[PDB]
Amino acid sequence: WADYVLPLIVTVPIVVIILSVTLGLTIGIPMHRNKKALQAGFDLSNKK
Amino acid sequence: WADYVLPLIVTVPIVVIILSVTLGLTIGIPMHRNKKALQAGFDLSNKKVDVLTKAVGSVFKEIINRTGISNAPKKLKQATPTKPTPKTPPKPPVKQ
Amino acid sequence: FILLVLGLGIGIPMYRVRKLQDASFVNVFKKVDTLTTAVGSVYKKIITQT
Amino acid sequence: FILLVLGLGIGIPMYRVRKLQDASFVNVFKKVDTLTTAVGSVYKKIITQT
Repeated sequence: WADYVLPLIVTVPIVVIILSVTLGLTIGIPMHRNKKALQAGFDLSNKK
Repeated sequence: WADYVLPLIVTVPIVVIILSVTLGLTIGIPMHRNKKALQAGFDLSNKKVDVLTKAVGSVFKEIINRTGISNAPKKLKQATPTKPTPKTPPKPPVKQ
Repeated sequence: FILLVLGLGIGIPMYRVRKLQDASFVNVFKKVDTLTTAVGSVYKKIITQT
Repeated sequence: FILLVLGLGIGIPMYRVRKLQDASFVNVFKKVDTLTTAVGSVYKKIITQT
């Protein structure tokens, strides 16, 4: 081993950011779809 | 400044952990409650429809009985989802 | 900042979904209840008139 | 690990809620549709017999 702590301070936050953004998108995208499905379902219930 | 690099390596991950756990709990706790509310709401919808089906069935039965139309439609019985709300089997009491 | 945005980004819609769901169920229930009552009223009338 | 657990911890129930919601709506719709059809059948019978 060598000076590998110096890029670790660059790399760790970047991975966390990427993983956080992905987690956000993976949760965020379906949550919007669920909302729409729920609304549509209720709308349809009301129509029926 | 500049003495703080070694504690920054300790402190940053700890804050991230705390913030992540809090975020998890803040999102996680209501998601469980939403699920339960949704289920309850659907369960109640199903029950109400069932009550409606029984009411409509009763009125038809009486109309048929009074008009001599001796053939109540077999389909009103079928609308009553006799499906037993799957009783989520009560989580076995974790005997601590 | 990213964790804060993610928290607000998931937190805000989750609350909206709960409110929509609750409101929507109440509306369906009210309609079904009104219909049930109406059907009951017709029954009563049919029995009383026949 | 914490981010992974958080992802699974939110991700897994969100999927279950969607499936429950979809299934529940389908069930209510089917019941209402069956009731509507039944009510239509009685109408037809009343018109045909009277």
